[PDB]
Amino acid sequence: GDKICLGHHAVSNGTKVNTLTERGVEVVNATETVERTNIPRICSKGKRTVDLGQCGLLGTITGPPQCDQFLEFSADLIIERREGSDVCYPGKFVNEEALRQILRESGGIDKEAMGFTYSGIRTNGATSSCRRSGSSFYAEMKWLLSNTDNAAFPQMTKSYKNTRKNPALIVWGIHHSGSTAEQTKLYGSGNKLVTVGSSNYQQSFVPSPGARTQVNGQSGRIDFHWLMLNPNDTVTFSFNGAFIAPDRASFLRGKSMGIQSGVQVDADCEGDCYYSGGTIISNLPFQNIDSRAVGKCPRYVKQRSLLLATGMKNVP
Amino acid sequence: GDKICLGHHAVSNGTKVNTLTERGVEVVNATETVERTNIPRICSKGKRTVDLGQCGLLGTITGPPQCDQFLEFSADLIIERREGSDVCYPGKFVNEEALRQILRESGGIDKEAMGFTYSGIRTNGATSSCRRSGSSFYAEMKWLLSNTDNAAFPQMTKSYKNTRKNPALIVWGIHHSGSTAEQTKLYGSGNKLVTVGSSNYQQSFVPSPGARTQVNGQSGRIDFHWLMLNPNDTVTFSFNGAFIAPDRASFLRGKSMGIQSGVQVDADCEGDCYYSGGTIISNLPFQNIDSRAVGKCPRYVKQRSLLLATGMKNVP
Amino acid sequence: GDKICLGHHAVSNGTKVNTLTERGVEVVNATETVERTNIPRICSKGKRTVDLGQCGLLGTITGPPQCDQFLEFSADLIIERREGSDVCYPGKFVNEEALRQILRESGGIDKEAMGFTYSGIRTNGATSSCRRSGSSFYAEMKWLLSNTDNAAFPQMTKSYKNTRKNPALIVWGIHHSGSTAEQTKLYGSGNKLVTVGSSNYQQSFVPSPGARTQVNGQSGRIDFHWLMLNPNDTVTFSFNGAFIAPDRASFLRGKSMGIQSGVQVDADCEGDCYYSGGTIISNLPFQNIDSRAVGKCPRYVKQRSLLLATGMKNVP
Amino acid sequence: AIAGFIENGWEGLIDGWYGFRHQNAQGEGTAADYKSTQSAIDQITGKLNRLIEKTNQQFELIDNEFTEVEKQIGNVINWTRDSITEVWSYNAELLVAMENQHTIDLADSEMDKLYERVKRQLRENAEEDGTGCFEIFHKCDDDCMASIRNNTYDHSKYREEAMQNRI
Amino acid sequence: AIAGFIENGWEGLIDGWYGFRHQNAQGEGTAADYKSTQSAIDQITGKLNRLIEKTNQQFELIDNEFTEVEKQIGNVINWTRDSITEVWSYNAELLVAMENQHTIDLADSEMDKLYERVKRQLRENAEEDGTGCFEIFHKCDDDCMASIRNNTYDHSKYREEAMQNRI
Amino acid sequence: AIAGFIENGWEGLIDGWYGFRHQNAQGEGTAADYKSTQSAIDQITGKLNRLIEKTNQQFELIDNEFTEVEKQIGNVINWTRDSITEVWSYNAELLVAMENQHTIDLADSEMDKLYERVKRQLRENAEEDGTGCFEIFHKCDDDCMASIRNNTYDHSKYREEAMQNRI
Ligand SMILES: *[C@@H]1O[C@H](CO)[C@@H](O[C@@H]2O[C@H](CO)[C@@H](O[C@@H]3O[C@H](CO)[C@@H](O)[C@H](O)[C@@H]3O)[C@H](O)[C@H]2NC(C)=O)[C@H](O)[C@H]1NC(C)=O
Ligand SMILES: *[C@@H]1O[C@H](CO)[C@@H](O[C@@H]2O[C@H](CO)[C@@H](O[C@@H]3O[C@H](CO)[C@@H](O)[C@H](O)[C@@H]3O)[C@H](O)[C@H]2NC(C)=O)[C@H](O)[C@H]1NC(C)=O
Ligand SMILES: *[C@@H]1O[C@H](CO)[C@@H](O[C@@H]2O[C@H](CO)[C@@H](O[C@@H]3O[C@H](CO)[C@@H](O)[C@H](O)[C@@H]3O)[C@H](O)[C@H]2NC(C)=O)[C@H](O)[C@H]1NC(C)=O
Ligand SMILES: *[C@@H]1O[C@H](CO)[C@@H](O)[C@H](O)[C@H]1NC(C)=O
Ligand SMILES: *[C@@H]1O[C@H](CO)[C@@H](O)[C@H](O)[C@H]1NC(C)=O
Ligand SMILES: *[C@@H]1O[C@H](CO)[C@@H](O)[C@H](O)[C@H]1NC(C)=O
Ligand SMILES: *[C@@H]1O[C@H](CO)[C@@H](O)[C@H](O)[C@H]1NC(C)=O
Ligand SMILES: *[C@@H]1O[C@H](CO)[C@@H](O)[C@H](O)[C@H]1NC(C)=O
Ligand SMILES: *[C@@H]1O[C@H](CO)[C@@H](O)[C@H](O)[C@H]1NC(C)=O
Repeated sequence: GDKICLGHHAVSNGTKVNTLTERGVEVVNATETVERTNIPRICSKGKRTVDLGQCGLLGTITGPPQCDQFLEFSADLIIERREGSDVCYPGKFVNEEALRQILRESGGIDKEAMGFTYSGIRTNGATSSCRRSGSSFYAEMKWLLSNTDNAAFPQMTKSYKNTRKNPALIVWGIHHSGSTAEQTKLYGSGNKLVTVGSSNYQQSFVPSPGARTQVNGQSGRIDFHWLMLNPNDTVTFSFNGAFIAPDRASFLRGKSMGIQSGVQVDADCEGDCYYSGGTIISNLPFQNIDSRAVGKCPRYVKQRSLLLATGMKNVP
Repeated sequence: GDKICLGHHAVSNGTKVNTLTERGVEVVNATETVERTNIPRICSKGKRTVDLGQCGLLGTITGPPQCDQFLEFSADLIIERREGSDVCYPGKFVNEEALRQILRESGGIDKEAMGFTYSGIRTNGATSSCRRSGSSFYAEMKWLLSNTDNAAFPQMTKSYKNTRKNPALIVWGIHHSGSTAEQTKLYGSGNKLVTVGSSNYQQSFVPSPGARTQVNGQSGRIDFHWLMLNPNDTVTFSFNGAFIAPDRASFLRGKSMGIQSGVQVDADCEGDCYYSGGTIISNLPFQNIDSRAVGKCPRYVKQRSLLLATGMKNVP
Repeated sequence: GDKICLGHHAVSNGTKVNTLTERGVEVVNATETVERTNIPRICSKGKRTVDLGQCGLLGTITGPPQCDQFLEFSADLIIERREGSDVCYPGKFVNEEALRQILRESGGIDKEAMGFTYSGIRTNGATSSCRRSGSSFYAEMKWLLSNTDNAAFPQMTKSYKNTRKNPALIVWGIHHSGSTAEQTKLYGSGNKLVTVGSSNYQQSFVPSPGARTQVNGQSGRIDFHWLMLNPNDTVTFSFNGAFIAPDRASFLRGKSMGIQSGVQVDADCEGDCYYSGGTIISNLPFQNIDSRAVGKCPRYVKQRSLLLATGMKNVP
Repeated sequence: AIAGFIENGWEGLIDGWYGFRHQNAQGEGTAADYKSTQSAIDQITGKLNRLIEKTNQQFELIDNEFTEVEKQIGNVINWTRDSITEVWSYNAELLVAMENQHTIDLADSEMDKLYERVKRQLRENAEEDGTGCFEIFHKCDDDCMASIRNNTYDHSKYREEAMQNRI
Repeated sequence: AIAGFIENGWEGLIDGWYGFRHQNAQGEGTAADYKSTQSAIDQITGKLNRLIEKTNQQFELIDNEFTEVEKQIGNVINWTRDSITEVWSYNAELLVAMENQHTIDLADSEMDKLYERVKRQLRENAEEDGTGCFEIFHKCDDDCMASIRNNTYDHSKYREEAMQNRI
Repeated sequence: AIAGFIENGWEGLIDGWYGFRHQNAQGEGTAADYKSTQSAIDQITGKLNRLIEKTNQQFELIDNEFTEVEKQIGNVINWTRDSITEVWSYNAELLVAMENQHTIDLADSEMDKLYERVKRQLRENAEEDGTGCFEIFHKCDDDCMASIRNNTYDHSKYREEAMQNRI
């Protein structure tokens, strides 16, 4: 007699997937859910991009030679590199990583002079470590010496209001001379205070001179400190030596994203989730490439692969 | 012939919901899962409530004028306000936010005298910034001056055991005078140490005097420090000037919850999940009002609304 | 007539479980999902185990008497105990908990001499607090006194390269004498600096002398500081008194796990998820014993029990 | 003319979720089924008890609107919170979506369970019309209709009559 | 008299999950079905392999019982942990609840799949009694009963006989 | 000879997911069913829209490859991150597993819904062979086969003929 059968398709090569109940049940078709594929370039299309290279990010505020291009840089995507250095004369920032975190989402920096001027001291402190056309210094900073060797250093106060609408990034420095013999040659005898007060901020600094490991010919050190000066607020610097004074305040431009990387930029390909190995273009909800990846990203998971079935059971 | 049909109800206006498989499938009935509705008042029924208003929370320990009501306040729910200030004479606490976090769940504070007494110095230090009936000071604190202008300040040690069962919140201060001319007028010449040791804790303090921005007529500053003194432990204060000494130790009463807010109290309505905009009464497992909300709360989610179906498919 | 029925098993005394739709529906069989069962011993089989007992973990670096067994200990599992102390002469580490966290996963420590030698000072500083065969000191450290009472302390610099492939844990100390009378008797008059620089690191230290609470007969205190010295880097110690100098640098051996506990070791039972109450052997994905448990563990949950059904509905 | 659930629902079914529309000599009628309606309501009410829990865990401020905390820790907090916000948003969305898919299928399954119940009591005295009805192959007055609904209908009483009319 | 799964379960079914209770001239009997019982066990054993995993990730102390850490960071840690504790508690509860709902329905579905299988092999030689049994409209000795169970029953052998007895 | 879905699938069914294999006098044929195939595709495409979302939340660096942060906070960060990594790995695994179980059952349910639809239009003129086919108890030429597929088959047209051939 005549019959009609009901059926469903199938194939020879089913893809194996996992279910609540079974490991490795075959289905007709399945798609990958975990991204493994990475582009080994920073996909920068659509975005102003500053590749700091030699220049440390914190260096853009203080202005060692490496960072002269960038003293007023403007960007959407900021790329720091492993070779990048924030200094010429050995030293570090206090609270460095916070400040980095700020500058990375800052849009870039716009500089303004704080208008200090000086009587009865020298202003042209320089060193063979920060060299441009030979011995020089941090661009945005003034190395205040005493007026002549061993000479006394006039106790001074200097101030700066932030008349703008946004806060002002203020930076200054302490000089830790390689011996007491050096501390005096530069700022004279006596012990030395540097006192910084806004209204919402007070703190103090004593120079610790002494032998240290020689770094780029230098045995001395610059501690760099900072603060956010508030609209209409004033910062005041009371000091009698060992003070690396700011010339210019910095202001944040807008919004940006910073990343750390070891691959080329590419302005042709567009992207939005970056990591050190490159950029991750993908619509998959998860990725297994790098847990520290940043931007707008797939959630990082432990697993190479989680296949999601997009077809029925295979029964062949 | 006679027939019997099986059916299920339906309506004209189905509510649209999402499923694993379909966006916006209509159902008979659905309820909201994400809370958006807020009461613009602090629902305080059932709870002792202290509205600190003008008084900063850390101010209740030190006792500037704003906080006289509250030097021994007792509460279940603590409300800080934007106008609240912890000071009269300019200054801040070191580690302020930890201490705040402690006091907010403290139940309030009970004060005890530490029984210090003083020879060959003054005790009545005062300032026009902390005014009650004219020039005055922090209530729980004593501004130790030298005995007369420029005069020497006897090196002293003073101690306090915590004989109670619970730990004792101990607070003291350093005075950062607006110049060296001031530091001497008050505590005399020489450089100045303040050394604080429990057994559990050691640390030291030097006053940094110097011009600062004028805050409420004042160019000087009080650093406020603190510690938790342990049962049976002793705190000992060795100092030779620039020391703002405690009169009274503080003890935590019980348990409370602190919040930050900009709306009225209301003792009529009951509540348990608060935020700055008010209180969130709701049984819904999620809320989309405020991610920083506190108490016993619905989990904060990104989404305006997630409708949960409470009825079958609509087929009309 | 003849009939054939289709059926499924059942029982008296179904186990009650929860579903999406019903609370307490009975099923034939169900297994527990939340672990409550704990072994009240540290299951150490398969693992080198160091039970520090009396010895504080940070004490293994500095070497008070308690820790002589352990100055070069080697382990896979490290157990700290409540009675453990890092000191003999009162004092604490700065940044103590970071350093602890390091040492706990360190595999143990291998010591190397830094080769310092000394002219025109004493080296045999000792105290009745650190006693071995009567008055003694920290094993890995040298208490540098002035050459005779009140005598001057030669300003010195001393350095150590880390020639190894791995970083070197470096430790040193500052002595906070119970009075100025003591500070002088030991290192003489004048104020006192201790300045420590690698290249990677700069910082400075002033001794704060003064009365403190008497702790094991002692009114003075040792601040202990530390750093990770990098391969090929040099640390240099410039100082003029109040300096507790290192004899030996420490190096990390391999990998270990540290835990805090109050129960016996047991080398017979094997384990991998530990807590203070003992060890948690279990394959269950969740546990309700201790949220701070460590190792490879079931996820800690709020709930006593979550029964997972392993059989069909009961209908009896 | 009259149709069942395979075609569509009944905007006229007011006092129940599930029901019966009959057509006979006396006329046409609709009554609701209580036990299948209740079963579906209870099942749904069970979900609400599960999902309308209030969290017993208490959370306190870590943060500060009025006086912002140090940047670094504040950023860590802000990051930790956002990762948690991501998790709950995902969970909340999936839960509703999962539960809604199940709530639908749950209710379809309850219609299904009623219809295949009726088919079984009607035995050999009726046929499936394919719209969710049964053509009963005998005379079924308002009483006989009410005996199907309240599950008292004995099929052998009408068997010989009906059997013959299907041939 | 005897009944099937629509009424209730069989406290007497000892050596299987699913089975057959027959009634004929020789007497009354119960045997278990192996393949449908095994299928349901495997499915459940598959869940256990999934859910009885031990986490490979290792976690170290962040915290300290003996010497408490600075308040602020300790509070951040304590907060971070509690948010995570909330997440796992939610996940654990939902997983068990979801899986239990599925474990039930899975097993009902296996009973279902067996009964509708039998109905199909019995063809036109039996009728659904509505308690989960089939009234077989011919004589079925202990052998014929065993041929249904082991899926060898050929319906055309008993057809003409049975067909006639349903009329 | 010819078989349906209860036995296995059809490696030959190229232009659809679900379908019909007929056997008659003119020969043997296979056509796909569009609406049941599409319904199953749409349902699956709905999952993909849900699960192929890109997160709108942005995350910034908290950490540093080049210059490692202080140990304590770095360890807290590293711990916080790992706990979050654990959560997403769990979620991702369960989601795929849950969704896959549902994707299977969804599609089985669509085969089911088509077969029981056909059975109902074929009425009393055919019987279930148990492999997923219907033995039609009358002559069904390529036209009559096409009228079943496109749901135009009127059973009363062939009834008296077929009814008689089942007796
Ligand atoms: C098995 O399933 C996979 C995955 O679902 C199928 O490939 C996918 O097919 C869909 C259906 O059109 C593609 O949709 C695409 O949308 C994007 C919009 O962003 C657009 O760029 C494409 O042109 C298309 O419209 C989807 O991209 C594609 N996925 C992949 C990873 O290739 C596949 O067709 C199925 N296999 C068989 C043999 O049927
Ligand atoms: C559609 O579903 C909603 C939600 O399931 C239905 O409203 C709900 O009805 C139940 C049944 O009584 C309510 O329980 C009640 O709780 C309230 C408040 O605590 C109380 O006043 C009552 O005495 C009762 O115990 C439930 O709360 C209620 N939910 C809401 C948000 O109103 C609604 O009736 C359904 N729609 C239709 C058309 O039936
Ligand atoms: C009710 O369910 C529980 C849990 O599913 C049943 O106990 C379980 O039975 C299986 C049977 O093989 C056990 O497998 C075993 O694994 C262990 C542990 O690695 C191994 O030592 C055994 O030799 C075997 O491979 C499973 O572990 C076991 N679980 C427990 C907690 O006992 C139980 O049998 C069921 N009850 C009834 C009445 O059927
Ligand atoms: C800030 O602005 C107001 C008026 O616009 C002024 O009176 C106030 O004193 C200013 N702040 C300072 C420090 O001068
Ligand atoms: C604490 O007080 C007890 C008596 O309450 C006293 O004898 C003792 O000296 C104190 N503690 C210690 C460790 O000595
Ligand atoms: C260590 O590095 C310094 C860097 O200037 C270099 O001078 C020296 O050659 C290096 N020594 C060894 C043994 O690697
Ligand atoms: C943290 O988040 C809040 C809003 O949730 C924002 O207003 C605040 O300024 C953020 N702080 C930092 C340091 O990013
Ligand atoms: C943190 O948690 C534990 C309980 O988990 C408690 O004993 C401890 O004191 C808490 N610490 C703080 C600072 O809240
Ligand atoms: C934190 O994580 C990374 C692995 O992603 C590791 O290389 C790094 O050194 C870790 N840091 C600490 C302090 O554990």
